[PDB]
Amino acid sequence: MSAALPSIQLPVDYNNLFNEITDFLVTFKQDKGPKYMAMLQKVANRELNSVIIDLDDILQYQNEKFLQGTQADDLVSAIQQNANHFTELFCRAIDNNMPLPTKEIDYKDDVLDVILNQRRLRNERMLSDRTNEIRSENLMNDALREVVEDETELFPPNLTRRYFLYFKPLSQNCARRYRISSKPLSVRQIKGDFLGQLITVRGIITRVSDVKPAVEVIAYTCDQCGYEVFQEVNSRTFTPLSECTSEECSQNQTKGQLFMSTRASKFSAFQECKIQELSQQVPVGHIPRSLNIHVNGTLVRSLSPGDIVDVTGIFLPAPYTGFKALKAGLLTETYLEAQFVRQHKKKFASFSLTSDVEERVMELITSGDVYNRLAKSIAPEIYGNLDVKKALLLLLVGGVDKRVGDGMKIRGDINVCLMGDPGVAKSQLLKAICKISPRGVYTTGKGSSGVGLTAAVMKDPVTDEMILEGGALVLADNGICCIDEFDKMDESDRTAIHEVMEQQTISISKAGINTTLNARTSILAAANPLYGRYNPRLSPLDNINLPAALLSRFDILFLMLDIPSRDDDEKLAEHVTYVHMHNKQPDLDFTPVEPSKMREYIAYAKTKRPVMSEAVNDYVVQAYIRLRQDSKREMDSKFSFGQATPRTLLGIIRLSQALAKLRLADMVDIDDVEEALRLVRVSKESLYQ
Amino acid sequence: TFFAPDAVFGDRVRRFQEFLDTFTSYRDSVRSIQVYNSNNAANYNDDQDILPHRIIISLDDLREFDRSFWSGILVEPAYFIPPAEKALTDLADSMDHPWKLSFKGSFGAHALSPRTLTAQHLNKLVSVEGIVTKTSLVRPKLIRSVHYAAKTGRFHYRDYTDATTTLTTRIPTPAIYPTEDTEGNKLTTEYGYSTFIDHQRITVQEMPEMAPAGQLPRSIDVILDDDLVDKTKPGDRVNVVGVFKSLGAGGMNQSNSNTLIGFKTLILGNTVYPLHARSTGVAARQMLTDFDIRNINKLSKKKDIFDILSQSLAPSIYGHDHIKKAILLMLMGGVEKNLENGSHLRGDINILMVGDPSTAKSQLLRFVLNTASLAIATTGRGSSGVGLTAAVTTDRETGERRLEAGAMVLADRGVVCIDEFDKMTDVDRVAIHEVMEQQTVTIAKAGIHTTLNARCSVIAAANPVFGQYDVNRDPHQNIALPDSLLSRFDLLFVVTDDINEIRDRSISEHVLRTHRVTIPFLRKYVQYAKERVIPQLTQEAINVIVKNYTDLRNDDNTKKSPITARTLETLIRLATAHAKVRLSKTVNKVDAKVAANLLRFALL
DNA sequence: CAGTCAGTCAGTCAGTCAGTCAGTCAGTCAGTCAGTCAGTCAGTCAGTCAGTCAGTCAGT
DNA sequence: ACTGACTGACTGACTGACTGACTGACTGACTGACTGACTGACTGACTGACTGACTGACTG
Ligand SMILES: Nc1ncnc2c1ncn2[C@@H]1O[C@H](COP(=O)(O)OP(=O)(O)O)[C@@H](O)[C@H]1O
Ligand SMILES: Nc1ncnc2c1ncn2[C@@H]1O[C@H](COP(=O)(O)OP(=O)(O)O)[C@@H](O)[C@H]1O
Repeated sequence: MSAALPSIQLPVDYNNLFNEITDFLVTFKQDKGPKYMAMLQKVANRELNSVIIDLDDILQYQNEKFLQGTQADDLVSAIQQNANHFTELFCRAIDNNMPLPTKEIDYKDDVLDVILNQRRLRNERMLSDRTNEIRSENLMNDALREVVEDETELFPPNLTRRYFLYFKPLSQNCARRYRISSKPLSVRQIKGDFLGQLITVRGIITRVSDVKPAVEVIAYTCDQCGYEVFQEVNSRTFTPLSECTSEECSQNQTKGQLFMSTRASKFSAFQECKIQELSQQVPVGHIPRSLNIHVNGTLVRSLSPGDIVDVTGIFLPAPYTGFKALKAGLLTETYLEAQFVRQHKKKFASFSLTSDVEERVMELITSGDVYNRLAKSIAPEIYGNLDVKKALLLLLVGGVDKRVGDGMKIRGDINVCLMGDPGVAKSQLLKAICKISPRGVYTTGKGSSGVGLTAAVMKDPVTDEMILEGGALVLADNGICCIDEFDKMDESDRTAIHEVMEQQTISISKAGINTTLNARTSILAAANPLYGRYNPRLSPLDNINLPAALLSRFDILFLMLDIPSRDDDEKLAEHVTYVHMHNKQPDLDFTPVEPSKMREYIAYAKTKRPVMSEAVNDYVVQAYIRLRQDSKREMDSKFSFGQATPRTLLGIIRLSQALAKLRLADMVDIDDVEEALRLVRVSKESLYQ
Repeated sequence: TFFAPDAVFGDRVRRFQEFLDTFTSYRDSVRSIQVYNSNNAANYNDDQDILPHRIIISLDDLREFDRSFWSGILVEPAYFIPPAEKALTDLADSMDHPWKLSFKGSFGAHALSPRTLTAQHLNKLVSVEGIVTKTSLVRPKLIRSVHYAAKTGRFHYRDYTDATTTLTTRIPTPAIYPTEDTEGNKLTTEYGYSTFIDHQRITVQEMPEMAPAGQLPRSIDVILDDDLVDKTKPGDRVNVVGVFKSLGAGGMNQSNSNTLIGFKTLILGNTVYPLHARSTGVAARQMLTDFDIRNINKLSKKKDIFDILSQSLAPSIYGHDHIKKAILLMLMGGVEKNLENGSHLRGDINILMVGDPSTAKSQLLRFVLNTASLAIATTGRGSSGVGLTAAVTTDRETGERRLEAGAMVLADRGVVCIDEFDKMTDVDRVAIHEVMEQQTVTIAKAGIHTTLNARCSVIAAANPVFGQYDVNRDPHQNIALPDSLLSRFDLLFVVTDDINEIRDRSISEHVLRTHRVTIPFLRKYVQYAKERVIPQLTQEAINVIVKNYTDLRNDDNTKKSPITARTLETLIRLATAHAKVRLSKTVNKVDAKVAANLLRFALL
């Protein structure tokens, strides 16, 4: 119609793009036979649910067709400009061809399979009945097919699907090889002129909610006519309906009445979260913003709170404005749909493959002297203190927990303090190791309140209700919780830490909580001595503001002295000035291991569980008789530290079991336990000079 | 023809055409914008295989061009702005779109604060300044739809308008978001081709430095537009020039009315300028003509300029050269080196004065508060929320917690001038321990655990413990804030009150003649010294600070206390800053000599 | 005579619940408005009569 | 054989009852509107608990 709602032409065609997308779907040989008959046959064999259609095979197909002749119609930019029509267009391009019968149905499979099977079979018999009727009423056969295909109501192919479909953006590598769709943007950068494209962000996830079902189509029954009246729901709120809308309970006097059912609808998981700004890509005087994300389908349960993530998705509107008196029409309030999630700091132990990984791991293993090299590698940009780095590698490894069938549980973990002041560069190690380990939270002294690092209760928006929002310690479990300035903590926080020293437990009896939440954390602390520093006139624990019970809960305690000495100063000055002169320290003859390959090594190392033996029983027992024997013949408040509790015995077996894993051997030997006794006797007792 | 417009509109368009072709700088500005976007488009269309559209017009010229057009704009602007915009789009289309204007002034005795705004100034052109609070969120607005049809394969089209459009009125016609054209076919919509244009509204309170004694404040609200989104963070000081429109039907429509007085008011557009304050907001917009950089190059190559600029910050203060040298070395600030895959290393300098009363220790910090840029002064208290944000947000639209920056976040790249440093309690001194080396502020209160950034520089001036006893008993706790706080600070200037007779003379005629090189050149020296260029350290300066540092340990560990590696790092920082002063590129032995002497006088 | 420990007030923080303001609503009732009608008024069209002319007959 | 006297037929003017348009009050109807509050989250003042800083008073 002209003159009201007029027309426009544009260069974009939807005619040959469908044909080209069919040709791409069939003939692609690069990755036995073709690529998508294998994966799509795997889908129809009912062992898979998602389909990843990348944006690299399309571009390589365009350079191949561009060099063969003829000219190929530009399709990649056509996806990148619109990116919403192509899921439905692409998916009805898939459904013409599918290798159906490749395996008979199992009996015990599922319920969604058997529902879609009965819909398909009933659809066939309905389609064959009418051509068994009209064909016997005469009076090439394409015409009779066109007769039957338009006098029969069917289940539409939007409902018999079983899978989902997800894109995947293109690298800088493939765009560099042949010469945009994924430039990593920030949340300030998203102008309001990207609505519809396919973009990429990065930030820290905060406040990820629960997973609860949301409806897509609703299936009623009519009870008299016998139909099944569907209804699609697009909006936030819907409304139920009344008497009927069929073609038999309509045009009659006596309409029926319909009521719903839940084993014939179609559900989908649903979960929303928020991205905060990364706080490194901000201007000078500003505050981090936020931007919502919906998540549908298979991609759910991959957004853990407190991470660094690279979400790529398309960017739609969703209608709302705020107060009614502020509206000007037709303000829209955007969100970000999710398509494919790629994390930095990949989390152990969510990996299985080993074959390609050994090409990098076996280089470190065949490099020779793996252990002291890795001990050199953690935070190389300081000088000195090889023993502290040596112990903190054993913090990052950890292990091994043990259930004894009661079931009372033992740890399983190491707890390390640091002492001395001020210029021994202790904060650099805390930022360092709370940057190497995934799931690592760095909290200062004050700082967090008592309710900041325990959980709290708050009302939840749209999904309901009353979830316990976690604190710092509940966030970082099975990780490392660095702590600055341990002396300035409020005393309630001290009892919280002492409750973490017994395993698993924080207990709350406040105004709305009776729970016992879990925490499997590891604690590294850094306490300062009494003012000013290190008087050998003053006794131990005189210059320490902490009770010796808390000294007993730490199996490993350190102290970093500060004594002026002539010889080390030139090495230290050449070290530091050698890096302000440049940006890399080590030379002659060493290279630092990159941290990603190191996390691959340590992440590989935690799947061993070594087993002790009988000679190490004798050696551990006799060494404990030594330490117990000489530790209690002093009994004074002197530089000696009494009284070598059996937590040192459990801690030294636990350090032996930790050192045995880096040999990757299940071969607990005497160099193991001898190394552990070396770190015990050298660990403390450094205050002699 | 839209409405086949009158010959009046032709008269305004022709006259403003004649003015715009009279003075010919504006044609060159349009040429600059057009060429810049052209060559940017050539880079984005040639290698891989932005600027807005508004011209700043000053109201100087129209007073000497036409009195009619001058006093025409400042009385009834809904009759005179759309013709001039039409003629400017005519010129810009003819030389090679909206093409709005600015009207930078010089305004006509409409310089009024929003205390005295209403209401006989209504529907004129008004300039308003004040504080910005409580800026809302940015939302996109829809203008043009595009629909794909099925199955005939034709796109479609629709427009939308509002009341916050161009400044006239129009008989309104709403229009349903379309679906199911004639004849009956499903219209599946699209995105990516349908346009969108941003929208944001902020409110303005009058100035507290201009306000009356104590009364409630009264405030108005401003709507912004496409190319004016996100200029002003809340807390700035903002000049707004716009049109004081009054839209809405004020309860005269339906009888037995509530909302007793209608006719809500606002301001449209147009040209939000942020301006300099005494304590918040950057002043780095200061102009640098070629005459000025030619003069900087003229004075740049002498051999006494550190001793000239030493005695420049004291026009009326006797003595204390080494303090002045330390303050210039603070204002240059060193260089910031961030490592690869590690943590950065700190760049600036932190200074504590301590000494007897009546020693011009408080007079100096106001002078550093004036000459620098982004100075923020905190005296005494303090708690709560200097180093933090306190998170007190009660956002009305939805349950959400925002942050409201204190004094430490807001003074980024700046100078914090704290007075009476002993009166601070230790609970805030925890936050000063967090700022002065870690350079980050972690807040995990209720809440949202964050890690923002703040990298300020600190000057303090504390009193002695009891009396003026700065030399009498011992240096061991005449100050008594032990001990890490003594180590974080780089320099410890210890100022005494010696009595003499020649000193009484030299003080006397100075103070007497005061009652009866220039700084607005000096800050233009400073910012050009700051942005260009960073130096690198060279081989000639390592051995001086190595020998000097082993000297200071082996002997100053026999004299005084304490010495850490932080002294070595501050030696490197003062070397780099004194290299920045002479506008060089490399590092000479001269720098290590000067910084060595400053640390000798500072410690001994 | 000086350090210290413990008691003690004070400021600040989290929990508590009663007003408060915005959004929705159904019933009814009233205010206007349109459909009803009735009376008016001019135009118009069929019946009816009178005049005039052509045909026809009779008289010279 | 022609002419006047009479005669039917046509044709024009007169007569009135029908026909079509026009526009002021009367009342149902129908839809605003506001009164019927109701609901529900949210916000703002009240109040106790606690932890830190000050100072007497105790002890080396
Ligand atoms: N061995 C060393 N190598 C390099 N830098 C050092 C070394 N020892 C001390 N430093 C310097 O001393 C500083 C120590 O400060 P930091 O570790 O941030 O907190 P803290 O003072 O509490 O240890 C670091 O900034 C570092 O530059
Ligand atoms: N060297 C000096 N030359 C000139 N004026 C001085 C000098 N020293 C002190 N003053 C005077 O001292 C006053 C400032 O006192 P100040 O020492 O800053 O305060 P406070 O010690 O309380 O911080 C000024 O008015 C100034 O006139």
